[PDB]
Amino acid sequence: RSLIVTTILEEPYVLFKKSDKPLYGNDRFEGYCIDLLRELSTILGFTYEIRLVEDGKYGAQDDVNGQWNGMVRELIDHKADLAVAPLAITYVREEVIDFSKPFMTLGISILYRKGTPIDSADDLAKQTKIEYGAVEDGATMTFFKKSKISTYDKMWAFMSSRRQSVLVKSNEEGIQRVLTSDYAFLMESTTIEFVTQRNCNLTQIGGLIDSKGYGVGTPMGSPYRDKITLAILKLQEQGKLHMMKEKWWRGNGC
Ligand SMILES: N[C@@H](CCC(=O)O)C(=O)O
Repeated sequence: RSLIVTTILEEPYVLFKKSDKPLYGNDRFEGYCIDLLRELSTILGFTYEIRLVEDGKYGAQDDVNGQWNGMVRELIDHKADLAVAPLAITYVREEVIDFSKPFMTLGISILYRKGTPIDSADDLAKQTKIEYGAVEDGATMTFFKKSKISTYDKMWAFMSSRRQSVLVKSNEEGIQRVLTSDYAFLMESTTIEFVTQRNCNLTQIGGLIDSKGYGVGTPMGSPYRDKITLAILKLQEQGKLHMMKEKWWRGNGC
């Protein structure tokens, strides 16, 4: 019962602790997902070693060879026993990996600047002066890539024509793109809440375009999946997931 847990750096889910003296092993990290992993470990009774996903991606399937990358691929390859991260539960992913029930719910929305006349995805879709995109090889990118809704297909045609420019490596790169250029970022609503509380000139535009949840990923057939679902439901009912979110979102900014 010693497990390897894969994750990815993403504020406020997983971040390096700030320390004068270097820290080692799991002690290096903090954040909402680290707190969740600690609780799961206590409830389920396993120890673990946190590994950061080597390719730095959440996970998407290659058009050409059907192969996955990112944390999803780490689970398929058995490089990790669990992925404890803001990993979106999606039908395409469910075909190759298992997820616990969700520990947080959210949807794709738009991060942009306040006071503009952009009010929705439809407003972005119909123009080209304001660029827009998403994190490369993550769920939001895959949503647009596969959607048959005209508005979202129109946005994918745009994003996919300027991929090198608008599809970014991380939420951090997308936030900087928003701050340094005329760009709207398609990102998950939980993360937008965090970002806008720290940059008062930024805001969510429109509502949630879809609805999904984050769950702990496991290789298909893992005995840990059902046990982790049970632990999450218990944490949820006890109010612990709500406290954890307040602790890291610090709804104090702005
Ligand atoms: N949480 C997303 C990554 C960020 C995004 O796609 O907006 C994922 O699981 O793929």
